[PDB]
Amino acid sequence: SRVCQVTGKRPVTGNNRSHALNATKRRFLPNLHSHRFWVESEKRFVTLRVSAKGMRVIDKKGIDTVLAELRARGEKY
Amino acid sequence: MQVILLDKVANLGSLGDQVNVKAGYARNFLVPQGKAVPATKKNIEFFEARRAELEAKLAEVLAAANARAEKINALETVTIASKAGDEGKLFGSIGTRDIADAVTAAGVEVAKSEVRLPNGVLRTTGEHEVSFQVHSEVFAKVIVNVVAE
Amino acid sequence: KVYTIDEAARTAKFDETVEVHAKLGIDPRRSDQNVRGTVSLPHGLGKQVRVLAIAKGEKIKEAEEAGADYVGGEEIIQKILDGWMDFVMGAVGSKLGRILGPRGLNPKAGTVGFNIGEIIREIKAGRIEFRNDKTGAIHAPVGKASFPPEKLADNIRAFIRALEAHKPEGAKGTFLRSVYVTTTMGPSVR
Amino acid sequence: IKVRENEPFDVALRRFKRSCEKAGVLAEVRRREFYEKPTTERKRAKASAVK
Amino acid sequence: RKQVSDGVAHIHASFNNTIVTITDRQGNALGWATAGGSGFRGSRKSTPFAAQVAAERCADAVKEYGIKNLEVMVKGPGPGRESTIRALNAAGFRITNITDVTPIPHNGCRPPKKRRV
RNA sequence: UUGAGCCUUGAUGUGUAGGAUAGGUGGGAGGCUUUGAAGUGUGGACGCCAGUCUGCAUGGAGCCGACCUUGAAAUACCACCCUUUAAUGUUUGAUGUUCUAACGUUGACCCGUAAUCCGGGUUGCGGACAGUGUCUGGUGGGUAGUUUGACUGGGGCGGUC
RNA sequence: GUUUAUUAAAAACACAGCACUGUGCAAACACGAAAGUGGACGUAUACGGUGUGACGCCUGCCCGGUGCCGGAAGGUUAAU
Ligand SMILES: [Mg+2]
Ligand SMILES: [Mg+2]
Ligand SMILES: [Mg+2]
Ligand SMILES: [Mg+2]
Ligand SMILES: [Mg+2]
Ligand SMILES: [Mg+2]
Ligand SMILES: [Mg+2]
Ligand SMILES: [Mg+2]
Ligand SMILES: [Mg+2]
Repeated sequence: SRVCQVTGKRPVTGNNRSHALNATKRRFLPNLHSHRFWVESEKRFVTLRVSAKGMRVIDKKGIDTVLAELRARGEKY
Repeated sequence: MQVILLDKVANLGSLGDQVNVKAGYARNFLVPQGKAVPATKKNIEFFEARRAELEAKLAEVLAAANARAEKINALETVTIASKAGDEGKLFGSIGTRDIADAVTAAGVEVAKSEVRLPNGVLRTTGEHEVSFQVHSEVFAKVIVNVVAE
Repeated sequence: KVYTIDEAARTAKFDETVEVHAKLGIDPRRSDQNVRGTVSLPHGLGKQVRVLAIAKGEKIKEAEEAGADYVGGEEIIQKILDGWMDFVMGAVGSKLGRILGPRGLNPKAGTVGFNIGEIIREIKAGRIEFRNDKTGAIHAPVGKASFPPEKLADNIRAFIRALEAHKPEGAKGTFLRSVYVTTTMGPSVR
Repeated sequence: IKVRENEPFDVALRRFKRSCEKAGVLAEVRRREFYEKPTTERKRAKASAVK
Repeated sequence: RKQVSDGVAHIHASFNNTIVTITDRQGNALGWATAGGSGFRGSRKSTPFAAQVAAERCADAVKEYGIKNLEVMVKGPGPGRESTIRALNAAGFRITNITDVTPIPHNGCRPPKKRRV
């Protein structure tokens, strides 16, 4: 499901407001991209379905820290 | 990101600098093939401990792989008991493990392959000279005197 | 430099020829390029001008001793008006017009001083100092400044000559100082 | 066709071209295609060349 | 720019007009001028005079590589055919060998029909 | 590598009475060239082939000014520059060159596995394109919600408000 | 041949034939927020769309309008 494994980001509903101001139900998907991250500490690639915000979080926190969070909530990878 | 490097790294790196690189390059190439690493601050001081140690300390220790030769010119003369044929011309002859082993065996402790006797010292008798090696740039001269006893 | 290098005049005869050509803005909307009644500049300069006036046969006994030399009489208005070879400049204000002897077919003459009480009164200075500099092609400014007998002393024509920046139009940028002549060229900023 | 003249003379000397191509086969090949009409042209071109 | 000194004169000579191009020994174009482009248009440009001035404007345009001697290759019938290689001698060029290159089909295409004038 | 800004550096002007292919005002009655010139001879070259500029060079030592005219006077010298053009950069991309490592594979292979899915792995071809997210201009009866007045000798047409 | 099961069987629909137009294959097109499918285990002598309607003899003139295709110099023009 269009869901980022790092942050939880998933689609959200809002409106399209026309110029006349007509609302219309729409969605806002996240910027998901499945990506192979090299985990040195496991001599293995782990590919994640992440949002770019996700990448940014992996870059800062550190993959080993992020993978741990998933492991913590029994999220599989 | 910032990221601090590991190996030399081409048109940007150094060996342990704090450059700044496009994340596409850091993830996907550098850090994976451990040529650099996230500048997580935690790290940037992991490197400040590494900015005092090996450098400031173990180069005034090569100021000891150097001041070994402050005791190369303060004696400046070992004698070898090697005699003389038919006119004060060595009945013996002295090389490197002769001029490093007859150097070590006193208060002048050198590593046997740290004694450069040009095709010389030993060939004939009397005074000669040699090139004593402890550092790559700082060696030092002495005087050798093959004594015909 | 930051201000002006007046040591940058450093083989004619004298470098009085170092003209003040500070850029102005274009004509976006409506604007003009006007020079006041002889811009004097807070430097005496030392210029003994020749100021030809349209005065009368009365002011030839004091309207000739205040930074000038002579004055054109009442009989010499059209008694010397038949020769392109035989014939700042002045023109008294109020209800006095100059089109019956200075408007036919091509020079620069307009302001000098309008006086009915005194031809040369105690304090009325500003004439025997500098000239004017009106519109030419795509800009104006064209004048002169300082000499070879100056230094950072004739650089008062930089904080009181580039300060002659008047109201611009809209979508324009008047600011670019540039002096020197009969030797080299250049200037810094404004 | 080709003249590779040598040393002392600047005059053309190319009398060659009126002995081969040029209008010879250039006015010829130029226009209409002819056909069975050259048979009639070359017939009169021989009733001449008898005398 | 550049320098060659050993060149080739190419002249296209067709009843309607003639054009001159001077090129190097490989056939890389150096300079060109044309009877119709030197002025004169119509019956005007269809003359050997026009072709003359055309080897001229051309010489003042190819001397811009310092040419000293050049071969001549003539194509077509038409005025200016040879009147234009006279202009090239005089304008101060050495002139090596002359040639005719006007193409001669061994009877290929059917040439146009008409000309009931 | 190339389209635009912007900053220095060089060009060039056939309205008429004329010593003559006057750019506008401004300094402006001596600068200049032996820091080796005028004018011949070509070179690259702009172009209404009218002619000009110049690095090189043969060269070897003076030209000028209100001069009277012209609505405006000097190739006497210098400027901020306009007509339009040209050459390096600074910067911004954009177009164009390669790489591989992200990413694509609806090529081949290995394993899980007696499996035309899938995952992992190897290899080949691609490759920072493609594609997707957010934002944005265009397109959009395909779909949607609606509007499309009243008076009137019925309504409509005409007319009217 | 088909059709208005139940007031219309027809000249209406289809038809072989013809033409135009799209499609290089992960085809176009189509069902699908997607994955997965059909097209097709086909590959331009194939597949989709559109009009015409065996066959004979033939199918002229008009590109202003609307539609479609191509074009880029200038003009105008979004977020930024
Ligand atoms: Mg519809
Ligand atoms: Mg509708
Ligand atoms: Mg009604
Ligand atoms: Mg039937
Ligand atoms: Mg029925
Ligand atoms: Mg029923
Ligand atoms: Mg029935
Ligand atoms: Mg079909
Ligand atoms: Mg029909």
